[PDB]
Amino acid sequence: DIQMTQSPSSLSASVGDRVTITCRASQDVNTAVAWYQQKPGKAPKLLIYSASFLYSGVPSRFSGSRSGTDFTLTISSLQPEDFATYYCQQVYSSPFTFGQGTKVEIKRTVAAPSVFIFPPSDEQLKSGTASVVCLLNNFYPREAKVQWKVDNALQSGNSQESVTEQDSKDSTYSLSSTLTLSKADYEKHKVYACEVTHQGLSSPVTKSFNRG
Amino acid sequence: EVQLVESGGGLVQPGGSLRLSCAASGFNVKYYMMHWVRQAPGKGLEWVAAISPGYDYTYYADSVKGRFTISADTSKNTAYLQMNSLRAEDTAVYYCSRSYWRYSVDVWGQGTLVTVSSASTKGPSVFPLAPGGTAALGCLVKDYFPEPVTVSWNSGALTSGVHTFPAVLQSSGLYSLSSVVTVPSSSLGTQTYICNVNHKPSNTKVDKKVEP
Repeated sequence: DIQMTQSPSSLSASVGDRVTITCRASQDVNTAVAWYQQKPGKAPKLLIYSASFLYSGVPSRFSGSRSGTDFTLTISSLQPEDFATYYCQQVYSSPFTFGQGTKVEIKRTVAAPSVFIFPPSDEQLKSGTASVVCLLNNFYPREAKVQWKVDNALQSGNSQESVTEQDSKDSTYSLSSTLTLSKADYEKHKVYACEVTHQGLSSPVTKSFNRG
Repeated sequence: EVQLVESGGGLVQPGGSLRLSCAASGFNVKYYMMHWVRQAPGKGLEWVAAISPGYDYTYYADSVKGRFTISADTSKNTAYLQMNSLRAEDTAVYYCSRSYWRYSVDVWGQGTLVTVSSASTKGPSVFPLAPGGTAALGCLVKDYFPEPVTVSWNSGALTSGVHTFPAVLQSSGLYSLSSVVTVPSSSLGTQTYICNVNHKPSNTKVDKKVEP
């Protein structure tokens, strides 16, 4: 089986920049190599066919070249919407193998998060469980530290993070931290705080509430 | 329209069988090579199988050989993936795709989600996240299986400033997610905010009003 080794696994580039993405085939595959773009939630779209031919309706920014067993996908000028995983594929011999992919992120200005905290609803507590939700809205870059403190004790292994895909129009991120407790655990403490550290804040931002 | 339409996915028990269908429009499959490609959630593209219906000749990844059978009926313009001995590993969006001769694959279907799990269907519990002049509010969609779930706001009327987070698998083996929206604070008793939650797999439509 032929391996397509794709470099790099991830990259961050500003709009306007040239981007180079590499596939090394472990054997001769002639030109029978193609490049696909896959946006979040979507099927891949063909960009470059037969190693160097631009597929219909695809912007001229996208180009493909071959040097023996090495294949190169180039974006001339990024664009905020080019946020996607790029894969190459070989159709020379079965199995018709895919690269591991390259996640392209758009680099932009630092933007601090708006921080909001939401106490558990009455309804949930009556269900017998307590979920506390901390929102970090519209920030760049992705790297953000969220810490939970109940009665000013740092918590661990009781929060789950989830983060939107980069906005295709303004390249920001939003993130949720959700602290989940028993009703009894929720009602034996008074103070609930998420403390946010991010490059756009001069100092950590804490949003908190007291039950009641 | 040149198009591929996958069907037959859904939630299935480990050890069971599932027949996927790939219905071709705008071309006859006799003259094309038809492929199955899968994506485990968050992972890359793995090529699975291919068939040339005009010659009955078949290709399989070792990962599925013996267990899976790719076939086609040119009189139904449809290719099939018969999946047997299903494993958790086989949980993936299954895409079918078309290639001509030794040319690269050009058209992809939308994909069909196959979830392999012994865990029962479970509708979400929906709970409010009660609220310069911008306020945040949302709903926690908690304790559902399997994926996916849709959230809209104000029956799709409110789209601007909405972030539906990706689901996270909690330790109980149920998913949970928050949809959040940033609105003007002036409208907290003016405008009512409802989130519409559709969990099609459990046939659960839930509408929850959120207000202070």
